[PDB]
Amino acid sequence: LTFDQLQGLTYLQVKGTGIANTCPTLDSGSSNVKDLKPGTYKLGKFCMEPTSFTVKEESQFKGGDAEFVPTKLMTRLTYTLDEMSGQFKVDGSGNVELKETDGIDYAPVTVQLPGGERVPFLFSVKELDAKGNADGFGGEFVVPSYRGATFLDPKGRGAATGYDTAVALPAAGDDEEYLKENIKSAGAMKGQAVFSIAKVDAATGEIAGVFESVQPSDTDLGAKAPKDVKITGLWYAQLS
Amino acid sequence: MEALVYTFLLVGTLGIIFFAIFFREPPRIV
Amino acid sequence: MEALVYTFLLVGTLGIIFFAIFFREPPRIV
Amino acid sequence: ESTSLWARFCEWVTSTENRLYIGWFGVLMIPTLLTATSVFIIAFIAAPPVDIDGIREPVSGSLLYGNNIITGAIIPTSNAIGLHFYPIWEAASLDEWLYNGGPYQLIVCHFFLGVCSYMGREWELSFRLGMRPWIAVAYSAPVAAATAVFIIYPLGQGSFSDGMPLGISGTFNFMIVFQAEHNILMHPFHMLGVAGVFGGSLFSAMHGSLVTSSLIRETTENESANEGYKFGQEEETYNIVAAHGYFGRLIFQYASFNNSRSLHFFLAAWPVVGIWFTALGISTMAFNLNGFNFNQSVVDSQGRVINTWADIINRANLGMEVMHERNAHNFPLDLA
Amino acid sequence: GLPWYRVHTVVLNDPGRLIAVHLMHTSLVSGWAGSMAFYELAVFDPSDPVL
Amino acid sequence: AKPNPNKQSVELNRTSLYWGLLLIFVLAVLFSSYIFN
Amino acid sequence: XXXXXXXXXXXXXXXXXXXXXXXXXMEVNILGVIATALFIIIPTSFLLILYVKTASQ
Amino acid sequence: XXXXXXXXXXXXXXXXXXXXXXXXXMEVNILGVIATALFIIIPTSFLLILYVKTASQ
Amino acid sequence: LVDDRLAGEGTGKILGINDPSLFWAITIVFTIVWGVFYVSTREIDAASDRENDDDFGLTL
Amino acid sequence: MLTLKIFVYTVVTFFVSLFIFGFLSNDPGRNPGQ
Amino acid sequence: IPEKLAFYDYIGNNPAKGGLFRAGAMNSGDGIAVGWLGHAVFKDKQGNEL
Ligand code: CLA
Ligand code: CLA
Ligand code: CLA
Ligand SMILES: CCCCCCCCCCCCCCCC(=O)OC[C@H](CO[C@@H]1O[C@H](CS(=O)(=O)O)[C@@H](O)[C@H](O)[C@H]1O)OC(=O)CCCCCCCCCCCCCCC
Ligand SMILES: CCCCCCCCCCCCCCCC(=O)OC[C@H](CO[C@@H]1O[C@H](CS(=O)(=O)O)[C@@H](O)[C@H](O)[C@H]1O)OC(=O)CCCCCCCCCCCCCCC
Ligand SMILES: CCCCCCCCCCCCCCCC(=O)OC[C@H](COP(=O)(O)OC[C@@H](O)CO)OC(=O)CCCCCCCCCCCCCCC
Ligand code: OEX
Ligand SMILES: [Cl-]
Repeated sequence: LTFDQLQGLTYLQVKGTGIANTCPTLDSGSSNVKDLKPGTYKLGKFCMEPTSFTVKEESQFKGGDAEFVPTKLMTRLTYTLDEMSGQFKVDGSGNVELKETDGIDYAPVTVQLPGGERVPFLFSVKELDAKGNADGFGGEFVVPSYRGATFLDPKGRGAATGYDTAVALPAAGDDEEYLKENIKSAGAMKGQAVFSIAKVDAATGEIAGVFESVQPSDTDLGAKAPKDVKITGLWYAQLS
Repeated sequence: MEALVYTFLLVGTLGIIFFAIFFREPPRIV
Repeated sequence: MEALVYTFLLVGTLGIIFFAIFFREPPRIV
Repeated sequence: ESTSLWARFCEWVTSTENRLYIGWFGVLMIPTLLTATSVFIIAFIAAPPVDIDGIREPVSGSLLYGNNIITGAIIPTSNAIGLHFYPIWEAASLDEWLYNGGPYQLIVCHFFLGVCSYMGREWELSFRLGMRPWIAVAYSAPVAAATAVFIIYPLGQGSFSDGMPLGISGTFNFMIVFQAEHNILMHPFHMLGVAGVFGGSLFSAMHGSLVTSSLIRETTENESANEGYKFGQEEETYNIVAAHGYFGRLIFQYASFNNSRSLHFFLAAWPVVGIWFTALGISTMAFNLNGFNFNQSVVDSQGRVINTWADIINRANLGMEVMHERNAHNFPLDLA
Repeated sequence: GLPWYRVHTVVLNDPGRLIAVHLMHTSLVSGWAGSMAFYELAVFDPSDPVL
Repeated sequence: AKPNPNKQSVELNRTSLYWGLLLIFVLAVLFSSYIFN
Repeated sequence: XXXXXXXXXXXXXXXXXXXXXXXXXMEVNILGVIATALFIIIPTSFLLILYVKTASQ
Repeated sequence: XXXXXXXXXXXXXXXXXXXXXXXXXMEVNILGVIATALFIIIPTSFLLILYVKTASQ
Repeated sequence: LVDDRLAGEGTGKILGINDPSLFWAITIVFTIVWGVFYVSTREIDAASDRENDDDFGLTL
Repeated sequence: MLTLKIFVYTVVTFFVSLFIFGFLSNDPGRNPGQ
Repeated sequence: IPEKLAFYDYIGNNPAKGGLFRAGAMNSGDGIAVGWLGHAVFKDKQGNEL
């Protein structure tokens, strides 16, 4: 569905179909970003629909060839970032710099690895600042903590709110065994995303392409080491 | 090991239920 | 635990001997 | 005599010579209850944790995942699902179905059909045996209670996550949160429900003790008194007049049922009517018609509020309200 | 009466109950195989096949 | 149907009980040390 | 080699697994196994002794 | 300062006594208790069932 | 998207028929059961000992 | 999952059809009285 | 202050702090007492005792 096709559908014709979780496709247009007049455009309707989630696993077979294993999606169609806005600057020499500002720019996603391990992560392009040429322009983005500072764990312990100890254990609480779990932090991390432009419609001011993003997983408020998640998919935007 | 005990206890109770229904003393009139 | 289980097994075996001698089935002629 | 397949099948289905009566309600009861039984046992032993609140915080309810018999439960469906139908075929993978609390809906939906068919199957056997058809009516009281906590309360609240978890500790969480949000103890229908079960327990003990106290001597003291009764006896095994005489003197003559038929109707009506109202109580509280709210009802001459026992209950209700679903509320009012 | 070591000799000349008795051992052996596998799957660690 | 004609009744006299009880306890005494190991 | 001994622990986990994510629960009394076994078999045997005695007469 | 060395400073033994004057708490599989228990009760019950049935004639 | 699903949830389809094959599943099964029932009505009524005339059926 | 859905639709329709035509098979006449 | 007297002033020696199925000795619950850490007096920044 192109952007015009989607706007020709009622909400009741979309509710439940699943096409609400799809970025618009840019048909026709062109394959040369040169058709875009050089300048600073206003990024609008920027949306990134993933097409795959893979999580890096340490190889027990030695060799240290940690590879991204395939996963199974666990949280259904809630994983596309849309309504993301910002500025898009096009250079005559083909240089591209994209900067996200607002919009969804984040979505909690959980996937399950072989063996039944659920790995949650916060798929986000927050504060995405990508620079490069049309064929590939990448940059780093902020991955905030999966759980906020006021998230209470099943024992009532949190970062900005809750107990700072194991109240269930009046004596053995605050021991060295539970020091790591009692103290919780909501610090953020960073990820690397590489975008690529595949279709550009100068007349309508619409661009599209593919992306690849690598970001850490949920650290359980600092209780577990984050895994590496590689997100590949499509993206779409409207320059104006 | 507790999971073994719990499962054995539960399926053991259902085993008694099965036998009480089908392997019961039939009620015979006088 | 082992020392408790060894003692119960030993005194249990001795207890059987006592009953096998005094609480035995009496041998009766014909 | 019957030669047609359907004529022979219908005779077998309605046959009263089967060890367990099947009947036409049984062709609905048996497949639904076996389906719910199979998934319940499998899920209670080996189901993965379920994200009940829709906040991506799974709750373990299986034996193989660290629970015992008391704390094990089938977790209700995810709050993200809501009241939406979630069969296994609407999930991309069976792992996703398990994660979102799929097994709960499968059990509850097939179980509701099972108890409704079990109720009809009770009528059907009575008709086939030529007895009066109201044991099924007495069974409608527990059916209503089961329907209220598994269907109607989730319906009014807007999510299957608000149904009663299929577990022991899960049941207690259901009751405590229910008190905090609806004040069920102060509702006149749980009051009638309590009188139904306290009274029913009282009447069961009194009727059982009065009949046992009046057993006609038919055995010796080295035998069970039960041996004095032979299955199929045409005569009475206890003296009703003697039991009425005892209970007549116990309170006063006209406080006792001289009629066994009236007595047994009373034994049936009192608990059934009581459970009907407490089942309605949960159903009414499903649409947020809460129990009596007497908070700050007593104020002095100058306006100062004098606390009562109702206010102390509110203090306990306040504590449960601010702790249930700790991470689920972003806004001050618990409208959901 | 029968000595304890000759109890299962009652189905010596009962073909119907001999089949039932051999169906019971088969049920137990099959039940053990399923139970044994489930127990092993609850303990097996497939993470490190080499070492 | 008609009752099964192969019905028998198992017997265990007291002296067999003492032998059986002795074997179980003696064998347990023997193997307990190894089972604990 | 103690560096490599702790290298594997922080890396890919050790063997023998556990039911689900974690089911060790070493705090479990374990003596409850004997308590549960003795509470089952001893009364069960008592009931079976009386029934077999009764069923044979 | 920190009481982490306080429990270490308790060189004088402070613990419930072991069964031996030279201390007897060795690594034996607790499954031995259950195995011994089952091997005793299960065959004992079997014999008592048969004897009580026989003794009642 | 990353996975495939029927995506028929909450779409208000008649009898939940997302694909026409479900229609054949229900129709064929109902017709079969109706078929065996239809050729047995006379035999079932014959057991009543009355003819299914305008005065047939349980009536108080 | 459609295969599973069609199988369940076949099964559910089968038992419901038996229930419907079962009670249409002179059910009221299946009583022990006269 | 005798260490025996102080040990009585510990809520872990209160007989109304246990559980029906918290089996065993009080040593099995909170550990074996090693020594008194001394009285802890809490002071405000201004010096007032809390
Ligand atoms: C498929 C193999 C097989 C089969 C079908 C039989 C069948 C039979 N045997 Mg036999 N036997 C076998 C193998 C087999 N045996 C072997 C390998 C040996 C050598 C040890 C013997 C030695 C033997 C003797 C000495 C006698 C019999 C007797 C009998 C008859 C009565 C059994 C009885 O009631 O005692 C019932 C037994 C008990 C109630 C308790 C004993 C069970 C043992 C001690 C431990 C149980 C092990 C465990 C629970 C099951 C797993 C075993 C499996 C791993 C192999 C019966 C028809 C008796 C006979 O001939 O009757 C006249 C008899 O005297 N058998
Ligand atoms: C459709 C039936 C069926 C199927 C497909 C299976 C399949 C399986 N079973 Mg199972 N089993 C079954 C029925 C079945 N079983 C029944 C009915 C029982 C109860 C008796 C069992 C009891 C059982 C146990 C105890 C075990 C299995 C196991 C297994 C697995 C490995 C089998 C194996 O490799 O061992 C190899 C099989 C053999 C070597 C059989 C050899 C047959 C001998 C050599 C015959 C020799 C004499 C013969 C009469 C020759 C004369 C004729 C000749 C001249 C032609 C496998 C997946 C094993 C497992 O992994 O656990 C899950 C396991 O230990 N099964
Ligand atoms: C008035 C009787 C009495 C009292 C007050 C005590 C008190 C005490 N005993 Mg004790 N004991 C008694 C009788 C008694 N005993 C008898 C008759 C025996 C012989 C079996 C023992 C053998 C014994 C041993 C071996 C030990 C003690 C120990 C102890 C101390 C620990 C208490 C404890 O944890 O128990 C815990 C009680 C429970 C966990 C549950 C109580 C029972 C429940 C409420 C009844 C429920 C019914 C039943 C359990 C259902 C069974 C279900 C099935 C699955 C098991 C404590 C001061 C322990 C100790 O401290 O060592 C110094 C110790 O190891 N006792
Ligand atoms: C720790 C304990 C283990 C817990 C296990 C829990 C599950 C099983 C619980 C069983 C409890 C009931 C015991 C009493 C039953 C009784 O009296 O039966 C009544 C009949 C009457 O006898 C028969 O009676 C028949 C007719 S009637 O019954 O008399 O009407 C008659 O025809 C025939 O001649 C006569 O022999 O007794 C039997 O012959 C039944 C078979 C013997 C009992 C076997 C039970 C154990 C089965 C194995 C279970 C474990 C493994 C399972 C693997 C699939
Ligand atoms: C040694 C100390 C205890 C150690 C216990 C160790 C456990 C293992 C040994 C005991 C179990 C095996 C015995 C089996 C008995 C049997 O088959 O004969 C049955 C006996 C024979 O006497 C009956 O007596 C009859 C007379 S009358 O009919 O009762 O009048 C007569 O016909 C004939 O003698 C007989 O039939 O019947 C009885 O009257 C015996 C009583 C029941 C058995 C008691 C067992 C428990 C003993 C005490 C346990 C606690 C120990 C601690 C003490 C403080
Ligand atoms: C599921 C697992 C649980 C089931 C287990 C069932 C247990 C099976 C029964 C086995 C025990 C009963 C058999 C013996 C009871 C018994 O004697 O039965 C009596 C029998 C012969 O007696 P009768 O044939 O006259 O009577 C048998 C009875 O059924 C009738 O009373 O002897 C034997 O069967 C062989 C046993 C001889 C002796 C056996 C062991 C001897 C070793 C002694 C060790 C102690 C001293 C050691 C010093 C070094
Ligand atoms: O989901 Mn179950 O609990 Ca009926 O309130 Mn609102 O929502 Mn939730 O909170 Mn409270
Ligand atoms: Cl909660």
